[PDB]
Amino acid sequence: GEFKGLDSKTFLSEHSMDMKFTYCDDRITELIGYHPEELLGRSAYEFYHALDSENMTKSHQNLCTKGQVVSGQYRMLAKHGGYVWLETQGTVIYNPRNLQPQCIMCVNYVLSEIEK
Amino acid sequence: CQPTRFISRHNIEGIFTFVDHRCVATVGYQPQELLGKNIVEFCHPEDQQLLRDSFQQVVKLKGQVLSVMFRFRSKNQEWLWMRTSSFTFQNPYSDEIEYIICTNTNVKNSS
Ligand SMILES: Brc1cccc([C@@H]2C[C@H](c3cccc(Br)c3)n3nnnc3N2)c1
Repeated sequence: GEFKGLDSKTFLSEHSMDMKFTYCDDRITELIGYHPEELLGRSAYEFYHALDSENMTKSHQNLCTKGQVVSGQYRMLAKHGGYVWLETQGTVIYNPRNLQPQCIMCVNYVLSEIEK
Repeated sequence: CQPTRFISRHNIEGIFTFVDHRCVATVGYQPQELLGKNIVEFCHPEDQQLLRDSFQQVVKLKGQVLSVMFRFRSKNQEWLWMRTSSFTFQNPYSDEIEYIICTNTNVKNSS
C-alpha cells in the first residue's frame, strides 16, 4: 500500500441507498480505468473483490446506522483486469424535512497501484 | 423523479475548488464559472450571514453533516432555493487542512 500523496489519489462519488453509483468523479478513470457514465446505475457488487463483498455489506449496514463512518480497506476490480486497494469515508445525506435518506456521499482514496 | 443536484468541494473559506458538471442543470453555470469564487458571492443578501455561519459550523462539526437552505443566484439572475448538505474531510494519514464537501440540491420553499 502507498499512503503518501493520497490527495492526488482521492475521488468523490455519490450513491443511492441501494448501492448504485449516481455520480463519480472523473479522477477514477486515471486510477481504476472506468468512465463515470458507465458506472451510473450499476451496483457496487459488480466491482467489489469477492473476498471483500461480505465485509462491505456489513460496513454498509454500519454506515446506515451511524450516518457516517469509514469503510475499512477493500479492493475494487479494475476495468482492464486486476484491482486496486482503497478505503472510503461514507456519509449519508438526509432530507431534513422528514429525515429520509436521499443518497450516500463518498470520499474514496486509492491505496495501491493496479495489482493482479 | 430524481432531484436536480450537484457536488462541490470548498476550502474552509468557502471558495469552490471542485465542481461537478451537474451544476449546469442545477444553477446554470459552467464549473469554470464557479471555480475560485466564494459560495457567498452567489448568496441572497438575507442569507449571506446564514451561509457564513453554516460554513463555520461545519468545520467545527469535524466530519458530521450540516444542512442549510438558502437562495442562490442562477446564471439567469434568478433566486433559486438550494439545500446544501456539507461536511468536512481530512485525509486521516496526514495533517492537510480539511476541506468541505457539499451536495447542493434545488428544492421548494413550500408548505
Ligand atoms: Br466498488 C466502490 C468504489 C467506490 C465507492 C463505492 C461505494 C462505497 C460505499 C460504502 C459501502 C460500505 C461502507 C461505506 Br462507509 C461506504 N457505498 N455505499 N453504497 N454504495 C457504495 N459504493 C464502491
